[PDB]
Amino acid sequence: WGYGQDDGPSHWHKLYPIAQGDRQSPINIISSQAVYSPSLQPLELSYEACMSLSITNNGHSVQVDFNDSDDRTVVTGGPLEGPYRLKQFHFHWGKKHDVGSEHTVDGKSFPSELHLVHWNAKKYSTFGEAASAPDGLAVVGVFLETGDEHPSMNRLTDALYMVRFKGTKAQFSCFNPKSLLPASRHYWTYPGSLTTPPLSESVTWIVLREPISISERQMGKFRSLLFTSEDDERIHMVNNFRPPQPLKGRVVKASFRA
Ligand SMILES: NS(=O)(=O)c1ccc(NC(=O)CN2CCN(C(c3ccccc3)c3ccccc3)CC2)cc1
Ligand SMILES: [Zn+2]
Repeated sequence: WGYGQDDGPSHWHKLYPIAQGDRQSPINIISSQAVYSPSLQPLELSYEACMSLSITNNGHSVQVDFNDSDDRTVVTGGPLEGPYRLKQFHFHWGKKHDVGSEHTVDGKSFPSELHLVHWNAKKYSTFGEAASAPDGLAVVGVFLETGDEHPSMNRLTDALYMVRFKGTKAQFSCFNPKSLLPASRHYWTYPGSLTTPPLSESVTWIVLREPISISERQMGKFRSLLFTSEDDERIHMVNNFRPPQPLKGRVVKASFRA
């Protein structure tokens, strides 16, 4: 599978029938319809500075992996009943500045969306195991818009060169993902799924209300990455996102009032 004209999202269901399930992600968030839920606890992202291991071009996105042997880098509170350890983060972006995010807000996309993937290691033995349970995963999504240069993003920006080709990876020590968070912890949350195959409906989504900003140059580096391996005909990794899926009666909650 992929994001090409033949193996793109509109055809994934042929391999993964859950692609057409009742809690697929992403979705279009209709702000006026989200339910303000003050009963939710505060969302807390307690991330340590040196838990990162590597950066990898897996052919679908560029992903930074973390050491999840313990819970020093977890997301807690909000709709979650316990701590979920950070496993990795990656991005989705477009060819043009007007698209790229997976979730949309009132029909609007951002040039990119960041995904912080966590799993319930407290009750499940492996990430793979948790990825199949309704309460197994928690992904925090952060929208990215272009504007002023993001200081910390340079660390990642300057590393993209080494992984321009599919299947390449490199050591990536001491990157604190907290540096990629906005100053607000307001969010929308709803029960969903992974946005790429196997598309398992095991994700409690937490989409931050406030986006972070990166310069057009930093955004451009992401577009310099390739879907293709070192030998293949260069095909730039762009538009690696899945369109909004049917809500199907799901309730979207908000930690704030619009
Ligand atoms: N954009 S998103 O929604 O934030 C997203 C986040 C992570 C992913 N993918 C992974 O982190 C890679 N996982 C996928 C699940 N894999 C499981 C699995 C496969 C099929 C059904 C359920 C779980 C797996 C388990 C054991 C062996 C191999 C794979 C492990 C590797 C895809 C999308
Ligand atoms: Zn993702």
